[PDB]
Amino acid sequence: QSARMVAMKAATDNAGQLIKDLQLIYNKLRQAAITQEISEIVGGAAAV
Amino acid sequence: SSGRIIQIIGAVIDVEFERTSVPKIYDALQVDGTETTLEVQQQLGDGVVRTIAMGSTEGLKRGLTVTSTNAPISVPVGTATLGRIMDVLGRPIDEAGPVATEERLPIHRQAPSYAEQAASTDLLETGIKVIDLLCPFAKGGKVGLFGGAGVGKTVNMMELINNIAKAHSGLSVFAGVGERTREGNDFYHEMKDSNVLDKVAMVYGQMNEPPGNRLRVALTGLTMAEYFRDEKDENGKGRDVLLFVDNIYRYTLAGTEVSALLGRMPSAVGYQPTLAEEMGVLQERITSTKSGSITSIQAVYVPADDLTDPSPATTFAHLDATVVLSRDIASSGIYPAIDPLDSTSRQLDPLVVGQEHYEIARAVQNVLQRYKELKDIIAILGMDELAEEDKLVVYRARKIQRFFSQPFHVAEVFTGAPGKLVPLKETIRGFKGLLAGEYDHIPEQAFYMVGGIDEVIAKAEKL
Amino acid sequence: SSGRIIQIIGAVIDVEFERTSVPKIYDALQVDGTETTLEVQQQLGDGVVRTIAMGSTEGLKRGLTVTSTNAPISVPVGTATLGRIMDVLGRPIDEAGPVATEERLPIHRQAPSYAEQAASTDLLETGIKVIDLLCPFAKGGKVGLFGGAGVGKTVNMMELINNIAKAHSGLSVFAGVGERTREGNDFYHEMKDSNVLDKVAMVYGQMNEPPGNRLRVALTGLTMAEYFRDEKDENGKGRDVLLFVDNIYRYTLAGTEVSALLGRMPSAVGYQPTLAEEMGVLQERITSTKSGSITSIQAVYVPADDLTDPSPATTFAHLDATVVLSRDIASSGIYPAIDPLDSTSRQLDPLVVGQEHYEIARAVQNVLQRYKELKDIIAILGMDELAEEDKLVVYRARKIQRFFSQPFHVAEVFTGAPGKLVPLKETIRGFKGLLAGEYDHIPEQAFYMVGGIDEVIAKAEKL
Amino acid sequence: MQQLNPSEISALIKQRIGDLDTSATAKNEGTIVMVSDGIVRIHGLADAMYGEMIEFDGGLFGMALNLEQDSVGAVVLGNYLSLQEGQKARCTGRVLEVPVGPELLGRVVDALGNPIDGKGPIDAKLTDAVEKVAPGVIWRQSVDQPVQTGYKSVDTMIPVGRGQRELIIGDRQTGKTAMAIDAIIAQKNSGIKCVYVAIGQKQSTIANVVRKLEETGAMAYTTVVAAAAADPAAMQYLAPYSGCTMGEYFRDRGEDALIIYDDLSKQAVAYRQISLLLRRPPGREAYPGDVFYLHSRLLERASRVSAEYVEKFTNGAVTGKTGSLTALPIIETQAGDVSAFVPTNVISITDGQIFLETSLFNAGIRPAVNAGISVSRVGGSAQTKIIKKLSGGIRTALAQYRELAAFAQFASDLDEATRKQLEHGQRVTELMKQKQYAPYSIADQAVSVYASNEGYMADVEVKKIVDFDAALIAYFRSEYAPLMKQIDETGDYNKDIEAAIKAGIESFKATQTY
Ligand SMILES: Nc1ncnc2c1ncn2[C@@H]1O[C@H](COP(=O)(O)OP(=O)(O)OP(=O)(O)O)[C@@H](O)[C@H]1O
Ligand SMILES: Nc1ncnc2c1ncn2[C@@H]1O[C@H](COP(=O)(O)OP(=O)(O)O)[C@@H](O)[C@H]1O
Ligand SMILES: [Mg+2]
Ligand SMILES: [Mg+2]
Repeated sequence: QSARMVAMKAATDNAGQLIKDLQLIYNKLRQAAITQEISEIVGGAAAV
Repeated sequence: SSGRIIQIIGAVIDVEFERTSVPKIYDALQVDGTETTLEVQQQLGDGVVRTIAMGSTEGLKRGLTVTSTNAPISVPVGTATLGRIMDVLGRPIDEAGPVATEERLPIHRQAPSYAEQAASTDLLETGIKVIDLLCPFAKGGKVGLFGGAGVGKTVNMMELINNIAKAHSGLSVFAGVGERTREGNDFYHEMKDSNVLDKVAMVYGQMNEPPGNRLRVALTGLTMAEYFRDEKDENGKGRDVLLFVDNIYRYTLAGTEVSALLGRMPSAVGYQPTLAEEMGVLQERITSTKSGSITSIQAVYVPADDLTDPSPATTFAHLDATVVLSRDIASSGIYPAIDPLDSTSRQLDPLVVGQEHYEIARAVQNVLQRYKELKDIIAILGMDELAEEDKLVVYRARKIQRFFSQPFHVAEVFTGAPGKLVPLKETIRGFKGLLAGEYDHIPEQAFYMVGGIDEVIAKAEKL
Repeated sequence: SSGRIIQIIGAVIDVEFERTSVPKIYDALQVDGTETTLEVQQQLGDGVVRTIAMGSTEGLKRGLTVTSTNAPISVPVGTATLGRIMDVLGRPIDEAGPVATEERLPIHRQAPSYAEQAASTDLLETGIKVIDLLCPFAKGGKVGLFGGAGVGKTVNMMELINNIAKAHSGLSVFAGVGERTREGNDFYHEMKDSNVLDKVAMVYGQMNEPPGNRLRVALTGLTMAEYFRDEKDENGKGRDVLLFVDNIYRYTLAGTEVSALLGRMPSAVGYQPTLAEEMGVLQERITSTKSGSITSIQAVYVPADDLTDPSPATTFAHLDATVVLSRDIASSGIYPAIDPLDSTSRQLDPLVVGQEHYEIARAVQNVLQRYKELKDIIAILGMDELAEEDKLVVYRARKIQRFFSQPFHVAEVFTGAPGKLVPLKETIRGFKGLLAGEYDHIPEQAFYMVGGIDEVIAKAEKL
Repeated sequence: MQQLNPSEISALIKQRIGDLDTSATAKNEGTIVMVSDGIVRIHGLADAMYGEMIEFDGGLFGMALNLEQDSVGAVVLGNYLSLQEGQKARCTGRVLEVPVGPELLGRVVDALGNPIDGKGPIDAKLTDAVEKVAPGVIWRQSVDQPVQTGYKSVDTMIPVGRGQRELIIGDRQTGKTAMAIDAIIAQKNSGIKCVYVAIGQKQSTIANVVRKLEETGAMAYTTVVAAAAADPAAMQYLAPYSGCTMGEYFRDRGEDALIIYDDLSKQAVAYRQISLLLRRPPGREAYPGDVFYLHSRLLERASRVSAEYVEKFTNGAVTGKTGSLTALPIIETQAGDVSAFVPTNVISITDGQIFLETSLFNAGIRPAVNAGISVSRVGGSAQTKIIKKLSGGIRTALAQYRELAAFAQFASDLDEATRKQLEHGQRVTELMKQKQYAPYSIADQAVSVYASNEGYMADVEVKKIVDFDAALIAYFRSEYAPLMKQIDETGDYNKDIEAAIKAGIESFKATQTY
């Protein structure tokens, strides 16, 4: 029982650290995508 | 009088005219050298106009004479249209000789008024157990047929048109909207085998015709069906006509491409900025009235399997029902391959289908999602350590999935190709009996490749 | 005849010319005031064209006079250019007097014909375990060091030059392209310590230089090598040509720098659209032909350490020998930090590499692949809660990683440990012995930062 | 405010001040105006066509695609470096026609059909315009005529037949060209025609490919066009159309043919660059939207057609045969991002697709086809009766394997039917690898998979099953050579067939004890 609690606590810790990882990933990827379509728009508007 | 070419850019055509007389939008423009034709897009002042060519671009030099028509395109409609395959210009392309009737009507028209709309909602049914159970429809509906990667959806649409033809003279026509040719060719072949041409006419957008042609074949078929339903016969009564679209997404993409060259910025995502207007124009022009019912089925393929781009959302803004499939269940030896968990019909209500039908659907879906939530324990622990609780549910889910089997009257030929179309009453009776566990003592194979409870029980006696 | 300056933007210039005299697209244009020179790029027409400058853009006003040479950029060529340090103009920077020979050659030329390529089928042993194992070389091939900023693109090259230089005997050329001056000068002095200094020639086009200078910098050295390959030995042919590229990414970057000022459009990221064709033009004049053999090494900086960037992607279409670096491997302190997986070689042929080489390599990659896959779960779960064979393979792969870690003969500069040169036989035997598990009882530390397997034995028994 | 036009040279202006007549010598020849990057603007020749060929004072050729109000933009075909303004050009009254005919089997030439082998001028008697419309649906025929690839999964899980549309997509160094030329290898006995299109690569690649073909002697019924990377983007943009014209030549003679592409993606990028230079509006990813239309209109040329069109082309000279022609486009993945615009467009077109995975090839698989996703919407209707019959069992075995693979990380907790499915599926995963340049007969993979279904692999260690199979093959080669002769002859299936096969399978076990 004790060792199961320890292992599950460790699983919780791993999940939390990965969670932080995923927020950072989402933030950067969203920024990059947004900037990308902005670039497309500004390129397009320059045409006509 | 007449105009001359002043600029050619891809599909964009520009012609000068006398300011005394300038053709108006959507009117026909006859090339005086060839049979290629044009329509009006933007009146550019001083006799200048931006236009698009209905046919190949080759053969055209600046300052070349082109005559006007002062009228949009009127393409022929009538009984003579049946069994005829013609261009976007309403001219026979199937080598079936010249058309017969002169009843031709301008392609572009208005939107139906609010008052004139049909004020009710009558159930539309297929006779197929899985569909009518999960996606019942309303006479005048519009259903999306998503994806397609395990078997030909065309088989299913042919089944539907079998249902319609054997059902009524409520007409139906499919239009090739970005169809890859083999579909249309073979399709045609089984059509003339079934000899259903006396109920259908045909047009192809072939990904090769000018984008305007492939963009306006939609309006072409729309107008044809519009008349044909609105053609009241012997009763002051119109039929219930169904139309089929190879892919509206092809139309959307075509319009998206063409929009920019008009000097128009694209949508935010890059699509045509005018997708919604034209799309909804189509949709409201697809509506049952007090004069017959207008309904359509649209085989849609989601780009990149993402539903967040504007096009699928716009479809949902009109999708009366959503039918998705899976290659896996098709590989499960299942004819429909219908998604019983992510295909829905808006008209799925204890009123429109009745409370009993609604709740039976509820019960079936609950059994199925219980099975899927069971699959984890099923795989991990096996089948034994789980007590008989929910094991009857597993049996029910499996025998329901196998019960989903309707031998199609055209099915790649495994069961003699029969048309089941068992009445919904028998279907619901059998399904509720299965949910109850009345025949939970009978193998799923008894439900496999069979229709009614008579069929299931006779199969169980056989196996 | 002469021209006059009419506009100045950045580093791109435009000039007025007499209707009679419009120089060809590639000519030297001397500033009639200074030493500054110009190359034509665009025929802007109407007696006016566009050009760039080589050297400082300052001290330049409008209306000032410029002549034409009626000759493109043709630079001194021949062995009298060896052991010398030239500018982008091929002029001495070492201040060792003007070059001796008088032969000139235009920097521009078409690619050699298809009927002239050669089958570079000659291997090479270097002494670096990962390289000679995973990337067999063809004497005459293209060798690129895919890597980010500070991954060891220069170091990996210096050590190879050491080994390659000492293992070779004949022609060799270097061309500094847009890099730190300090490293270049240090390399020059190191070469001066050697004596093949004579055998080689120096030219530096560095980051400090204006982008106009930064652009057509490789042309010089590549043309040099092309000559020397075509420069046939009496009663013989050209010699083995040693070529070394220093961040062609700099050339790409300059092309990006100039495109907008060129009236050009912005690629999907912002590059010049013409980047692909210019890269191909560049690469195609680089080949070992029926005449002579040309061995080329490429420094490949990777922007933001991304592969999916257009430029690396195009680059793979050019490199038979691909070597890629990683940041995380260096983050682990492993020097060098070359990734086993992506770096590949078309010389990896069982009929070429010998059966055992091929199969041992394949097994190694397989082991690493499973280890990388299981990294996720082992990060999530406890390492202990896994199958025993899984854990065994994990330790195997980790010891493999360590066994790759090698000291290099120039790397002792930041460490002090003496570099190694490991014969391929030792490598093969040691890796096979590891894959045999002959060492599962051996601490993993015994493999870190080592050379041959005997060194591993000594380290382990020491430990 | 309007900006400058490429027509405002004071020379022209003064001419207009002088006179307003003699319009460009009746537009018979223009004059150079703007020159940059293979793109030239010219004044005059308003009579010419979009797509009309143009001669030049340099004795060169080019293709204008922009008929402005008063100017025309044109692209070079060869090297434009030898040009200057003030020169002139003339309309040829014609569009590109490339030589057509079966005089090039074992011959490689340029995008304009020019001898690059250096084996003398190519003999030619017939030419066709490069741009041609697709035939009419009235002229088609249902596709059921088989095609072979010699691959375990492919020739079984992904049927290929004459006239279809199939994509192979993957990353660099995955076997893209390995499979294509392998099919070319597969045609050695099929006795049909096939042609390859080079697309913007290094010549050395082409030379090595050609050398391997000659090693196989495949470049005896074969023709290939070269579009090197250094080549002008014009040729690199056009050549595939010329190849399709080549193929259609034979299809209009009612013979079986194949055309193969090398990453049309490069071609698309080049075209985007070009069209950009036309000052044309850039859409998503800067591509003009028409790119889909441009590709599709090229790809629909491939088909299987009615015999009726055959005789009408021959004027009834030949009628017993039917025209067909198949193709394989090639697209690269970018980190396998299938949602990428261009390949997404491609998918909307083909009859199916083939996916490869790098984590399979590095695992030693070649080609490591991703069977999980790759499909052939045509179906086994173009596959032989026997192979189509055997297909379903393997299909469902792999289905089960991939389905239960979620918990495959530990086989210690499941029931034992799961273990049986695991072992059978992993064994079927085995037997899938294949060496390159090895034209596996239908008999080969047929008996292999049959023995698989007969547990005859379910009784031998998976590590050796490859040697198992190779032995089985050679064993049969020694003994049952007439049997496999019949097998690869027919493609049907019978019960004496199965008995002798099974008897033969027993014999190998009895004769050699694998
Ligand atoms: N069945 C096979 N067995 C072993 N090796 C194979 C097999 N098929 C292909 N290969 C190898 O794959 C290597 C790389 O693939 P290949 O060069 O044939 O074409 P590709 O996938 O288009 O890659 P690229 O053009 O980028 O180099 C080749 O050197 C070839 O020997
Ligand atoms: N062979 C090596 N082994 C260990 N550390 C090294 C090695 N080479 C370089 N380092 C360190 O890594 C740094 C980066 O090397 P370098 O080749 O100059 O990178 P860049 O790609 O930016 O030119 C070096 O300055 C040195 O400190
Ligand atoms: Mg660096
Ligand atoms: Mg390739």
